[PDB]
Amino acid sequence: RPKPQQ
Amino acid sequence: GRSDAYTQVDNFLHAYARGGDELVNGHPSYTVDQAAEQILREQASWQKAPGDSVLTLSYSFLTKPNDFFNTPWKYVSDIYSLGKFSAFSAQQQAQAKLSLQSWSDVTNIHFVDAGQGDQGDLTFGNFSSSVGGAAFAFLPDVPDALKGQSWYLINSSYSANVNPANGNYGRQTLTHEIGHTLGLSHPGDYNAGEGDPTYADATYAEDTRAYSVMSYWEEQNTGQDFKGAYSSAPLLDDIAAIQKLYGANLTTRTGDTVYGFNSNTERDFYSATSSSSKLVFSVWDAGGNDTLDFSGFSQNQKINLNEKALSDVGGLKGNVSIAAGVTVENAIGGSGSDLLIGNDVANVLKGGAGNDILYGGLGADQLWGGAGADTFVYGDIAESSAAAPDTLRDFVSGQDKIDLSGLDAFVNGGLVLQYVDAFAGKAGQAILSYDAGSLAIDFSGDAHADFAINLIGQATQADIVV
Ligand SMILES: [Ca+2]
Ligand SMILES: [Ca+2]
Ligand SMILES: [Ca+2]
Ligand SMILES: [Ca+2]
Ligand SMILES: [Ca+2]
Ligand SMILES: [Ca+2]
Ligand SMILES: [Ca+2]
Ligand SMILES: [Ca+2]
Ligand SMILES: [Zn+2]
Repeated sequence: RPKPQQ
Repeated sequence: GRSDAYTQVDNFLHAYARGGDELVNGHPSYTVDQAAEQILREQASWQKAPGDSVLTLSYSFLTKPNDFFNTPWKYVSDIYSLGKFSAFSAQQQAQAKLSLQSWSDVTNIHFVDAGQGDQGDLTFGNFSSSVGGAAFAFLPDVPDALKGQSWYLINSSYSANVNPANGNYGRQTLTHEIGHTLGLSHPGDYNAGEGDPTYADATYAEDTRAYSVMSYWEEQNTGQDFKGAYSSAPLLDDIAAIQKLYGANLTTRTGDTVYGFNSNTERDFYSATSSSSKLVFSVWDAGGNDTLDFSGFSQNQKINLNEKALSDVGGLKGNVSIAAGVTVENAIGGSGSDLLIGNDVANVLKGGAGNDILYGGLGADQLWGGAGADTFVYGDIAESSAAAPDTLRDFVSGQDKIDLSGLDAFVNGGLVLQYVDAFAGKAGQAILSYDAGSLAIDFSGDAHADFAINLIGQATQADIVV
């Protein structure tokens, strides 16, 4: 539901 | 024909070109505004309640797990256990504030310190069990129980978030995650932990870490090179995106501001401290007489003072830019052989040591070559009018050069200069004078000067290249 980072 | 000195100017004026009707890396090329729109595709933002046009957001650093940390699956799908909770360390909190400051610098947001706890509109915390990514945040369109939350991975396998600092990945991640909480998305439909995303899955070409901190993809994809460094602050496309949401901050650095060496910004990412400094920044500046000072570098540099333009600074490629709507007046090169391109207003250009090529552009410019054989290039007559001409402040005869090879009268017109003491009404006639000196040319042939250059130190016919 969130937005991860590489 | 057009000289190499002119060619270098023309090539760097069109360097890192964006927009245009052709595919770049198998993607459509976007303007800064188009890129900004795509970044804002979710239409997520904080609503201004206390007052319009200016937003106030509090921030705090969690000391204990919140309701989301305890049971993520109660709120979100595909996230289960986040592992060990740990509060933001002293270093983490100070670097978060700088990331926060870099956002409030460029847009109309005031960040208020809510201290240690769960008080803030934005909250920060560490987790140990990865969900496919190095960190995660929620966009401000989520329910209140998740709004403003950013989380950062720390464990024995991943340490990038432990010690954030100027130019490292830990700092960028903070700026990146806060970007999410403010309403920004990745410039493309990709997410860590979901399949195999590459730069090939981007929506547009300029989706790299040269244009946006929200990007996953390295700057090399669009021809830039930061030599291992990461942008600490919002880049060109980030600034345009966030200003669409909360406006441009026109109270920021309104006085005379120096960027690079001898900086008065009080911003680590805008400042150079040694000849080895790796600079990556996009200049947001509200007003005043401003200078890009890269005098402490020895590498061959290319500096562009036009807005939206990217520059090659301190051994890096496309690492310095100027935000849309920003006017920077002055540029100082280093000891290497530099290329200095001015903009539409009056510019002070200083080449320093080495063989420099200076291009004032439109307006009456103050051009300093410094030591070495320097070239002062002109592509248009309007760039140095007879009424408001350029001044070459340190011209040395037999070393420096006045370049007029790029002028339309020479390339296509086929005009040959006739050096005279008085205009008789002939195209190409030129009066070269000395006391301080001046070069005045009548290109049209109406016996009146339409092009002029003021000189400090005399020039001869041999110093003028056609
Ligand atoms: Ca300023
Ligand atoms: Ca300015
Ligand atoms: Ca200019
Ligand atoms: Ca130089
Ligand atoms: Ca020089
Ligand atoms: Ca010189
Ligand atoms: Ca000019
Ligand atoms: Ca004339
Ligand atoms: Zn992200």
